[PDB]
Amino acid sequence: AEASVDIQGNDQMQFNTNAITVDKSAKQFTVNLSHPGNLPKNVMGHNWVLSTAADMQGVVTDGMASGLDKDYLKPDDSRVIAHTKLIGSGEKDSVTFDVSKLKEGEQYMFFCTFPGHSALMKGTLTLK
Amino acid sequence: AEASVDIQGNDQMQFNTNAITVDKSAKQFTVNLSHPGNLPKNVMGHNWVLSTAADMQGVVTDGMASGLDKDYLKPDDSRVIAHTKLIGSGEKDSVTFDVSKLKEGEQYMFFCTFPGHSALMKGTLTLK
Amino acid sequence: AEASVDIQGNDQMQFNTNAITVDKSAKQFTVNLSHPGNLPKNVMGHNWVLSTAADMQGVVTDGMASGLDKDYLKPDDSRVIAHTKLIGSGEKDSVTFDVSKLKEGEQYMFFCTFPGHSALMKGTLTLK
Amino acid sequence: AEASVDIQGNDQMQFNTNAITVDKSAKQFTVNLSHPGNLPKNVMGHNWVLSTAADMQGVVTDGMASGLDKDYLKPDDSRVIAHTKLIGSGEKDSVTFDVSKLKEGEQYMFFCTFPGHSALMKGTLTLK
Ligand SMILES: [Cu+2]
Ligand SMILES: [Cu+2]
Ligand SMILES: [Cu+2]
Ligand SMILES: [Cu+2]
Repeated sequence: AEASVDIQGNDQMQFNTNAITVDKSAKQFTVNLSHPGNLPKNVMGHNWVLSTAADMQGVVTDGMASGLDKDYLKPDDSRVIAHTKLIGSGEKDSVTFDVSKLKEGEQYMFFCTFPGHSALMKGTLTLK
Repeated sequence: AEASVDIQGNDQMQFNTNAITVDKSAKQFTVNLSHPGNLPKNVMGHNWVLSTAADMQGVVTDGMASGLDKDYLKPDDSRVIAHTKLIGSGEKDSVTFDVSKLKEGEQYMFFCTFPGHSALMKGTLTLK
Repeated sequence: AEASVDIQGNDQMQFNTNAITVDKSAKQFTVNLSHPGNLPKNVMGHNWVLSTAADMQGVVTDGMASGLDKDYLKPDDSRVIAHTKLIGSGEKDSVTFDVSKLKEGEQYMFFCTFPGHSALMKGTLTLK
Repeated sequence: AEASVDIQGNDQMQFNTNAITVDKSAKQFTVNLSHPGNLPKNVMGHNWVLSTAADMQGVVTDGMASGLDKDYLKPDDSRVIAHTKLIGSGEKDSVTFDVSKLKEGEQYMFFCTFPGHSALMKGTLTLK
């Protein structure tokens, strides 16, 4: 809805989009994430994490180390621009963020930090 | 909102959905396929092919063996319940099939037959 | 090695190999599975499963529906030609099966049935 | 990579190896990429491209917007430490890099930039 988008993480380990362009005019941007399917959080949990394309591997990696308990994300990870919780099947979480925290000319990526998921579960937040 | 789905196949080789539910009640079923992106058909084509889950492997094998001149589908392959055209980026196609050609208690699956694709571009279809 | 093969399923969802060649003169064939890395089975579980290339999807679809508790393998699944248990990191398992269960010019796929992994974890098995 | 390392990208979109060990003593490294299979560059093209785990994504995203006519590689990408060209089956390319261009305690990776192959096709490389 102009300054929001709905993302679904599934039992097949996929997002439903790999591109999001956030609009200039928008003051804050929300991400509504849902997890259709039947698998719990501990085998197939998906979060939505945003960062510059250069900080991605560092966040996935520190996330990988942090554990299920840390939502598979390093607490107060300064490279994490915005993010939801790690939810299992049928659950939902949303994150709304300040747009002036993004700048034009920079490539961002969203990705899930559950182990190995970023493999297939990521996009460019097409602002790049 | 009921007996037709809109799906899309992208440039990162993913369908926007990996699972279609067909309410038995609907009598004809329609699928509108669009190719978001910029990659031409010879590079990243997307079709939407439906067979039983048992015939999928073979549709694919033979689909490959049929080159682009045949849209990566074997001519009048009896295994194909329905299918669209292989569409390059920025185009679309639609296909309507009779839902009576589906029997409860059987795994159906949609996949793209463009070489290499079936691995990510696929999902279930089920009468419900 | 002699009519037995060494393979891994690591933490990045990968097999080292994507093709096993079996000899018509090997009476039985043994596949030794080890999972290097630090992830526990619930997150990065790996089994090595064998079936024909046509039964792969149903074998995968059904095994996912089986649950961790059943190792993501539909028990008594007559479509499986051989399999290990699903192991976490630093665990091991091996399977030895009679080579007469294979027929010349039939195609064998080996894959992992852990939710999400088979698109990444699969390869070819062929009788020489 | 390695005195030389011989790698294969096939039509199943796979590299016959997910890990390189470049001997700190060997002064220039060679990687020989070949392509078993019968698929053309336009459909199943392969390049081996090396960078840091860190830059992996921006090169990937930037390689994709460059086209195969460019071999899906952004020219003068300072980040690519070395790369082959994109090749079709029945081809072999090679590349030799200066090994002082890598350091110890720096995460490196290889991947092919053909659209949607980076998720499958990738492995770490590490100075021994
Ligand atoms: Cu996930
Ligand atoms: Cu396709
Ligand atoms: Cu696995
Ligand atoms: Cu490739």
